[PDB]
Amino acid sequence: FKYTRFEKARIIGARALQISMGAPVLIDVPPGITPLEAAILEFEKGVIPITVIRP
Amino acid sequence: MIGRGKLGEKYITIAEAKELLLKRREEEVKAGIEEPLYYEARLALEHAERFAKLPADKAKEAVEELMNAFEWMSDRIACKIVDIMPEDSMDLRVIFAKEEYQPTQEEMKQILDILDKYRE
Amino acid sequence: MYKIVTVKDVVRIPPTMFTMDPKEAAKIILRETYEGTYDKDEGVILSILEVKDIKDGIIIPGDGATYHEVVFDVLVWEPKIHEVVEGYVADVMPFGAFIRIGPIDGLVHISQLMDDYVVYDERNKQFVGKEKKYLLKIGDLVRARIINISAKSKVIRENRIGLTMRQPGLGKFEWIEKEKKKEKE
Amino acid sequence: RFGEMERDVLVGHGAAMLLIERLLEESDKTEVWVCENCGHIALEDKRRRRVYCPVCGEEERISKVEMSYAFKLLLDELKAMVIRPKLNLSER
Amino acid sequence: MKKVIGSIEFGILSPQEIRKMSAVEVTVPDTYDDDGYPIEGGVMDKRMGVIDPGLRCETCGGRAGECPGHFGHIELARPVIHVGFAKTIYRILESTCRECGRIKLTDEEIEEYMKKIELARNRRSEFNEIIKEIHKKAKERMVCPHCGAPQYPIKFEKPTIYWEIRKDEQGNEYRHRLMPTEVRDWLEKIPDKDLPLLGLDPEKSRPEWMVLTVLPVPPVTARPSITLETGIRAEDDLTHKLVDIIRINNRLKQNIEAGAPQLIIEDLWDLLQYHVTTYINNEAPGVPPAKHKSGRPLKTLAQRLKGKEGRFRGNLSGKRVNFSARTVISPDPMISINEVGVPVEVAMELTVPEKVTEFNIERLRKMVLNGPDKYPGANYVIDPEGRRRRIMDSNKETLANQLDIGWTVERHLMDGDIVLFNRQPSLHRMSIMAHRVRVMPYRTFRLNLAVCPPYNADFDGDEMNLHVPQTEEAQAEARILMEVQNHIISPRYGGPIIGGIQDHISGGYLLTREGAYFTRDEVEQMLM
Amino acid sequence: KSSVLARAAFEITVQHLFEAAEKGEVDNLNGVIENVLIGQPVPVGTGMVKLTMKLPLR
Ligand SMILES: [Mg+2]
Ligand SMILES: [Zn+2]
Ligand SMILES: [Zn+2]
Ligand SMILES: [Zn+2]
Repeated sequence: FKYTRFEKARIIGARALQISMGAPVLIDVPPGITPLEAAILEFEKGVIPITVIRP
Repeated sequence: MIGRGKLGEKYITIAEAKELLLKRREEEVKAGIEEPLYYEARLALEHAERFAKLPADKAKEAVEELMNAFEWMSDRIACKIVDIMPEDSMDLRVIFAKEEYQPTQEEMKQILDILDKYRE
Repeated sequence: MYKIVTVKDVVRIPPTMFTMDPKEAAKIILRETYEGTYDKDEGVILSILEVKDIKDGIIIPGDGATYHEVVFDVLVWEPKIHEVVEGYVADVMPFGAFIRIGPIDGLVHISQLMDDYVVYDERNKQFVGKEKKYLLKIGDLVRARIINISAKSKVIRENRIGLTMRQPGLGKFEWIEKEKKKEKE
Repeated sequence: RFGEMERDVLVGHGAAMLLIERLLEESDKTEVWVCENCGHIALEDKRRRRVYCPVCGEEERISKVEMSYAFKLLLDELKAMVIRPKLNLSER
Repeated sequence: MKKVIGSIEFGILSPQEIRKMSAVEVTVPDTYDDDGYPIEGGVMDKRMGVIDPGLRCETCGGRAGECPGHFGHIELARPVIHVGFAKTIYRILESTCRECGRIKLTDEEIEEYMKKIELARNRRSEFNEIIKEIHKKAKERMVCPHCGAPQYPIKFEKPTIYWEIRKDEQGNEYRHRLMPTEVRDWLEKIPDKDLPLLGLDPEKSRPEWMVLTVLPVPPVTARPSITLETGIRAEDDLTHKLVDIIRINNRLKQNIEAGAPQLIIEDLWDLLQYHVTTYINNEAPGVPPAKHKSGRPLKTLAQRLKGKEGRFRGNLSGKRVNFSARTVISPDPMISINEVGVPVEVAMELTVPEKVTEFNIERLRKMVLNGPDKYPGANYVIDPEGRRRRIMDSNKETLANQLDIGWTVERHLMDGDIVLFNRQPSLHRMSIMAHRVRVMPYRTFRLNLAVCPPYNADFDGDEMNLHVPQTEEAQAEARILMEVQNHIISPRYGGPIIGGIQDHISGGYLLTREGAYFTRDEVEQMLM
Repeated sequence: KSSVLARAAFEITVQHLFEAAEKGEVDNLNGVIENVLIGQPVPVGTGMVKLTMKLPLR
């Protein structure tokens, strides 16, 4: 299994939206960063709750 | 219509509802909210308490025995029987008045018998 | 009249409640959404009891929350036409009396109180009969039979239920005895 | 400023939500209740705060679909003439 | 709770659907009335929806601007032929028996044509060719294979007049006009199994419904009164046509119920047919265009759709999108290839909305304290409820102490934000890419020189546009899918498209040229 | 083009709509122009994927 770049983009978008809305961050982040790089770091660490469903 | 679709239903008596509302209010008071139930729930619980009846377990036993010993009556008439709790033949007439079916005297004799089997 | 119904539905869980277990979160959402209202086809919604099954959420683009399909059961009070019900009188007007049948109070129109001329005496908050001076005061336990149900709004208090008493074999707990008193023979 | 070549480029990149954000934007899209049984626009009455399809039954699992205002008027024009635009909502 | 339209299947409405779908039966040709109030039973009823201010809709109970409108129906006295389906009706009549109504074709031919149609379903052109072939074969026939009854030739006169050339007892050919009721009676008897060969679907388009018995009325929002500069409620052409339709329908009905002669009934029937045809299409062939009150052709339903600027062909367009800027570009190689220099003035206008959370509260607090004048500042703050306020200087000191989780701040652009970059004409995919902002003085979009080839740009007055995505999903898409790094290899030929151009080659040759040596100072300086 | 909406913003007449309605043509919204006009994500790239999540989170 390998994430296509479209799947990765959608996962990052959804995670960033959830973080902005008020969801807790699963990892510690440096202060003064926007939700987007927070989600990017979350993905880079490999800690992602969202999963994709393929036909 | 409640929800997006109903999958099933079952009729209950006054006693199980008393129990469920009691659990609700106890959970609420353990949750820090002093108000036990809202306005309509309070009215329903108060009416149930004022018209209390056999505890939940014996009520369930009574209705299940009613289904065992009396078939064409559904659970709704069973819970009506155990809620109004007829102590006489006339009570069973007035309960079974507008219903399409009418029982023969022996039938309500045995339903009264089951009632005494639980009438403490 | 009381019943338990199992219903499948879709519940939106905001991201603020992600840290808690889904069952109680959906339970709280359903509590806030459904309790305190009347259903045109299922009666009065009493309270959510238990959530049976929950599915995995689906994420809508442009929305941060997740939507799950859940199966749950709820307590309802659903009355029907031509259904006798036990209740105690709570309030009286010049035109009849409320009868507390549970979550809502039924009303009996003054002309359909009983099979005789009836006058209203608000001083004692009761009506007066003639053949045995029947008294319809507050707290009296009646064997009232429902004949009309007017489902107009999902608000519980707005809907009206017309229930009569004049039909044969019906009476209040005091006159139920008096009904049998003339039946003693 | 924008146009058709830019739309083609954005499609070619595979970005779709970017296309929605840059083009549709806001205050020109609306919410429309759709019946899942027949395929007609359901009606919501705020007095009754209920949704009913006045074609094939009231509570026919009515769902909510967002669409642009121009498309809504186009559907109204199509329905004004005999053509009936049934909508089949896709499961998420 | 939000679903997506997966498909749209088109069909022909049935009279029952139009009846139950509609709410109010329009019967009286009533205008906006002197006090500008909707007259009961008028074209603009309150059940149709309200566009006038200060009143409630009858059906949904919505104020103007929130009521989507609702449909109404008109009960026609006599059947009327739809203009669009006239040719289809004429083709169908030539293919079905006058008595039985079935398709005049042998069973084996039916089987063969059904197989061919099943094979060529998807191909629209081949489907039309098969339909035309079957129509020709059936029309050429004279004796019904099922009944054996003669089928008098049917002649079509534009726009909606059908003649049956019958032979009298003397053999003379006389034209018998087919009234719409006759056409409906002919069409009803056609069985479902014959529809696929005839070119029809017996679940969404039945031939009887082509002839109109109930005419739906568009809601008031669909036919709004735009009013005039004088205050006169300039009506809609559709409204005037509906008024005329209602008048003629009532007149025809009252003369029908009065035992009027056949000639006047026919006259009113033809007037109704002409009015209906011109209401559906004011430019239909063989139809005199109805004139407005000013003497100009009225814009009708057909004209409202087949317009280049209408719903079709008009919604797709290029207009001034929000959050964009355009200025000349100047070169600089001191920034990374995936960066762009943005002037301060542009950065102080193209704000981006950011929701305040726990890990960025202090930064947004400082930004909102800066105000809309210092560069690291904000222009608008949105409370959790939804109201928007301008920071300005009066309440600059507040709106920061009362700023907590759940608010939204429209801060200025800062370093690291993602931004699209475009150059017109946009030929290939690489003409739009995502860059990282780096705010610098002056007023030019600084661009690295290695990125010139994909953009095909030269610094001789060329201008570029940048767009700032607002939502988080768009920002993530731009950052992951559209960054300059991922587009080094060109999709066209599979080689690089980003690289050195003019100095990056000549200077490289000078550096690596045979016999070229450098001193320690130069080595250290160039490496640093 | 099968999509009657896509063909619609390419023509000068409206007879194509009547032909499609007569044939009972179904528009699958599988293209680009029709989805853009409606206001829905184009079914290419990121418009193709679907996402699910297990709610209990650390
Ligand atoms: Mg140049
Ligand atoms: Zn429907
Ligand atoms: Zn309305
Ligand atoms: Zn025939």
